[PDB]
Amino acid sequence: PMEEEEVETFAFQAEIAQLMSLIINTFYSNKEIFLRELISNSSDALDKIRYESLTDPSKLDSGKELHINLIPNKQDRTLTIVDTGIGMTKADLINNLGTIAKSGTKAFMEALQAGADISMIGQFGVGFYSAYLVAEKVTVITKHNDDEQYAWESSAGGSFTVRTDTGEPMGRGTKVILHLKEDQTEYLEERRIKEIVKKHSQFIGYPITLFVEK
Ligand SMILES: COc1c(C)cnc(Cn2cnc3c(Cl)nc(N)nc32)c1C
Ligand SMILES: [Mg+2]
Ligand SMILES: [Mg+2]
Repeated sequence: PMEEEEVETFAFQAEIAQLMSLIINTFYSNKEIFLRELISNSSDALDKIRYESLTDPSKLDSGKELHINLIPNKQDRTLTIVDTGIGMTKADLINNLGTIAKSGTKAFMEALQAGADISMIGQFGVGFYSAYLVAEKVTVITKHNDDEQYAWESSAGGSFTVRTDTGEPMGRGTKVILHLKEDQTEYLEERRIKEIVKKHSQFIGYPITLFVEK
């Protein structure tokens, strides 16, 4: 039907849709780097809210805790990365994030078509899109102090959606929910997540807590 006035559909910027298709279809085995890139993004988000609060302590009224949580769910086949950083506004989700990423995306594609491999995506500032190395659908729940709670979602293919979230309020931060591909379930294992974290994302300025399944 798609007669839901609460859900809006947008097309990715041409360069970004291209990058996503390239990431999805390239044969690349070193997929674990996706978790490092997302943990780096959360650390950046937490640095920003911590820095803003030095001049305005009321920015932490929405939560003093500053941490990162990793939550595998074997039943739903999802790996969720939660942080209490600055969050994202509606403008960020629709306009600003893609605009700021245009230049880095183009450059990254040149590097790839030259020699560089996918693991350097973070050097171009577009590491988030490495999530689709392992995820067929990505759902992002976010809350910025200056806006409402929103839900961003995309299964690639050139389009993404944005709606006002109706679920549990978070207070402030971001939840990245990775709906994992059938053959990428190794990233729901506790020993595997530990290895990847200790490898790269290890000197992070905030506590990283792994939720073990029951
Ligand atoms: C909506 O999904 C994203 C898109 C399409 C592009 N980049 C980022 C990374 N990213 C940007 N700001 C972010 C903040 Cl405040 N936090 C986190 N954890 N990631 C962020 C995200 C999450
Ligand atoms: Mg595609
Ligand atoms: Mg906690």
